Amino acid sequence: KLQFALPHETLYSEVTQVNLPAKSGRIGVLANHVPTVEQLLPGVVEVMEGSNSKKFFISGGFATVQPDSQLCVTAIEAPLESFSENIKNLLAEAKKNVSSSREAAEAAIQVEVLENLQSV
Amino acid sequence: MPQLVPFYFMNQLTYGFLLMITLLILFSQFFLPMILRLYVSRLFISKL
Amino acid sequence: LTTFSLYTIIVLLVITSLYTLTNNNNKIIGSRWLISQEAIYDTIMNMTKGQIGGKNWGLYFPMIFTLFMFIFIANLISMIPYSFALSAHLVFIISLSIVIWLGNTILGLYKHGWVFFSLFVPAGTPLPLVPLLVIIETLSYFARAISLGLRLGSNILAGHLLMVILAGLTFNFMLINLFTLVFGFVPLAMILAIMMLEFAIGIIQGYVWAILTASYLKDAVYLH
Amino acid sequence: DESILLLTFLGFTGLVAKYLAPAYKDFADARMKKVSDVLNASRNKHVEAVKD
Amino acid sequence: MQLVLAAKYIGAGISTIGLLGAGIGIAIVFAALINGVSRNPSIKDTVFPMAILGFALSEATGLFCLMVSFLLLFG
Amino acid sequence: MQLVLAAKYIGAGISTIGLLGAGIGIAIVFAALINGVSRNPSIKDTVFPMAILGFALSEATGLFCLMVSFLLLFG
Amino acid sequence: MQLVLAAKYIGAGISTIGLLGAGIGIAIVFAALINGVSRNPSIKDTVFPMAILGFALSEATGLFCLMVSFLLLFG
Amino acid sequence: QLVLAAKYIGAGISTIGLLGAGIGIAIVFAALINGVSRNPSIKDTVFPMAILGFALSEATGLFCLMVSFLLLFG
Amino acid sequence: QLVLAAKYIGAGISTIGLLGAGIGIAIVFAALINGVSRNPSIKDTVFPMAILGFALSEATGLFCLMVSFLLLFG
Amino acid sequence: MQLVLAAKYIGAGISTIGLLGAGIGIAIVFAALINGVSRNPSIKDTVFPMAILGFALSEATGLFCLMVSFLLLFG
Amino acid sequence: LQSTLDNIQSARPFDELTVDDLTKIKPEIDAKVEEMVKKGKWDVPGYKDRFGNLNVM
Amino acid sequence: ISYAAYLNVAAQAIRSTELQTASVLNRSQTDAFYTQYKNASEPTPITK
Amino acid sequence: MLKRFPTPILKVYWPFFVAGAAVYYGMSKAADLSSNT
Repeated sequence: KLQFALPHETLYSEVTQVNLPAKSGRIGVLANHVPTVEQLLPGVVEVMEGSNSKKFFISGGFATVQPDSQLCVTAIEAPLESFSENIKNLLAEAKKNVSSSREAAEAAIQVEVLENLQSV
Repeated sequence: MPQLVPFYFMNQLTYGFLLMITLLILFSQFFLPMILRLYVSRLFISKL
Repeated sequence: LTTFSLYTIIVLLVITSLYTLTNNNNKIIGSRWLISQEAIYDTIMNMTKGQIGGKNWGLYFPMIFTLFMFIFIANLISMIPYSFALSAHLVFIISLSIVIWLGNTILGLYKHGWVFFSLFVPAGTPLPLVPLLVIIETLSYFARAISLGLRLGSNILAGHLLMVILAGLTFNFMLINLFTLVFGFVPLAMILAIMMLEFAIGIIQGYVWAILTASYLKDAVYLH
Repeated sequence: DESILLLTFLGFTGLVAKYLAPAYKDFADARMKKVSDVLNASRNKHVEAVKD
Repeated sequence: MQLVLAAKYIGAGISTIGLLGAGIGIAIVFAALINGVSRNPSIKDTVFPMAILGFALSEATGLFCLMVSFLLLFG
Repeated sequence: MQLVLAAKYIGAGISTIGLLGAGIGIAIVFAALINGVSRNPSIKDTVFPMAILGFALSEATGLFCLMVSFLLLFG
Repeated sequence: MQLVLAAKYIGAGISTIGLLGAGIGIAIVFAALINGVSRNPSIKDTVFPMAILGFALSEATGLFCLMVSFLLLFG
Repeated sequence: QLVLAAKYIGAGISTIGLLGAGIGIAIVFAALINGVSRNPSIKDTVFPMAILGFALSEATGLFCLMVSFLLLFG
Repeated sequence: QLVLAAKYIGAGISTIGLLGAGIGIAIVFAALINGVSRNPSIKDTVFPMAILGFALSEATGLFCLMVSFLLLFG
Repeated sequence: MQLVLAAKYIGAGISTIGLLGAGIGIAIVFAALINGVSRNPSIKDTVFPMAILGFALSEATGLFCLMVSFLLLFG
Repeated sequence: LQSTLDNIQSARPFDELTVDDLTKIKPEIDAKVEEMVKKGKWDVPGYKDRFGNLNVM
Repeated sequence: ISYAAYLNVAAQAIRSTELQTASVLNRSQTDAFYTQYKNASEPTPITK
Repeated sequence: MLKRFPTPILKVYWPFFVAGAAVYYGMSKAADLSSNT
């Protein structure tokens, strides 16, 4: 089915449709989708197991449909709601940080996260 | 649909440009702000 | 009498009823027919707020709205099978395109001086092709003059003419060997598909006009 | 010739009334509902404030 | 006169050639649709109206060829 | 006249060229189907209606072409 | 005289071939649109103006071609 | 005479139509090989699809061919 | 006269060149859409470059058209 | 004389056909430029002058053809 | 305030309403409409938020 | 930068409205040092 | 609802209107030139 797993938690260890943002744009996986390995970009993820749909904000990871149709999703952390106003404030400060500064790359990643936040 | 070459171009065009100026004034001053009134009225109830 | 003049009168009376007797109750919930012209209003409001992007975005929203509605109504009325085409007088539609092109050129000259032609200087490039990139920008600037009108003219003219030639052919197809008039519904259905398509390309053109002459106004209001 | 064209227009209005007129009804209905619920909600909302 | 009437019939055939481009065009839109829908699944709600628009525009260019064909063929 | 009758037979041939475009077009839709369905075998049930639509529309451009051919041939 | 009118109508037919290019061109732009949306469904609103711009410009070359056809046909 | 000459020339023109159909058949098959290599196992669903795709691609050529025969043979 | 006929015919043949520009333009705009969908952010640099590529593609067809007007009118 | 003069003009029209390939060619270079720049975000400083060379060369084929068209047309 | 609670209950046109009555009770309406046309920015925010934006594109 | 460092930074940013439990915060905030060694000689414990 | 809200079209839409007037005159002459035949 689907393994959706975090180090200290598991979100959804027969899932029908999953919509994922990956290094391949956005990919949707529906029942049998031929087996892939794609690194998951930091993401806003929707998982539908049956018609029921769960909305996640996910810190990226790696995605792998297995040949046995075990959709191994591994990601570091997440719900959408948990990520969600103060975060918007903090990111403005972080945006300021990009002006100065690995720390340079880090602040750039923070801007990428700001884009990811903007998606919400 | 079947058409020839008019010579009545200016006759036609006179009525054509008249319709444009009429509709422009009519929309702009009357009927478009009546839509903007609907939006704004709805928003004023929404605020109040 | 002038056939063109009579159908312009019909267009005007339709439009007056469309914004008077469309929600004559003046509901804050809005009458069902007027919901259409609200959604249209918003998708062109937010489109010409994006494109024009100036303070005059909403100042040129009535003009772009009557450029939508003109083409939208005149590509419904001209589609009626016993109605006289305003569009068959191409000279009004093409004339309107040249008028707007000139009113863009004057607007551009007014807004950006005699350095309006710096719009047709696009970027630094090696020196032997700096003038070249002015020539094949200015050519496109008055290719912009005629392209906009002739697009709309070609779709509408071709649709009505196509339908009429095929209708006459299927009429005489039915007159010959009467057993083909029996089950002569399939060519009627081919004409039906074309008539559906002619409504589609007529509604597509009213919006396409209004986005393309929004792009031309984007250039005219702010240089580049 | 042109009566074939008039038959085509009749077919066009027939297709519209089956498919589009209920769909457009549903579209209109949907919007009307959404507006109405917002409207009555705001009215309710301020009644709460009076009590507060 | 035989020349002019013959010219009508020849000219019709030449005009017919223009249609080929629209024919390939329709397919290009639908091929893209099928591949794209396979990637996303559910993108289709947005994308399917775009596909119809694309078809109509490609087809329209085709219709211009057809009306010239009929102008020469029939009159 | 020999010239007019000839013109019909030449002109018919010219019309026939256009149909080639549709041939390529149909194949293009099918190519996408195979690749698409390979990428996601379960998308097929949604996609197969779309595919048949794309075939039909591409084919229609071909029909108009073939009609013009038959008009010269059997007119 | 017959030659002049024949040549006029022939010349019209020949020009009509030019239209095919724009018909394919439009389709290519829509294929790109479909791919763009599927790879990033939020790109669409920015892309929608760019797509229409490319459609118009592609179409324009065909419409110029069509003017040569109309100059001959109507004129 | 001119009518008979015209038949033979006209027929030749029609033959050009065939080229597109030929290209079409190849395109379906190219996709077949790509698809097959991609899944290893799409094959059983795809095999009737492939035959259909072949048939239609060929078919546009066949219509051209029937017109050619009509002009050539009579 | 034959010369009068010849200029009308020649004008027809020259007009076909516009075809190349119509395809060309679409390839530039397609690549623009692909680049922008790939990056979300390349567009500021790319949009000017794309307009250059467009102008040049269109120009080739316009040379064909200019030849057409020189024949047709001239 | 008349036949020769006709043949100059006709030959010129025919010559104008060759130009289309160079036009499409220029677009192919520019597509690769956009695409390349999207791959690196940063190749562009080398690649932009490289691209102007590619443009000039693809364009050049068109100019050779155009020269001949003018030699036929004016000459 | 007691009177006000009663007043919201006894005065509330919760169904359909004429925009003229709203203009009459709030000339704030007409002021804003005139100012929006005068500004030439006909954007209404909150009509895209707490009402649908009714866009097609 | 390394892929897992990239994801790490993203995860840390992602634990920001804040609502988060201490354990989340701990997986995204730890203090430590890395004392490199040599083939012997140790580049000093520098905060990781 | 139906109320006049002034728009200063003589400085908003002035270049459009100038182009319209010029073309109005020009189409009179074009019509006159075409009415010879």
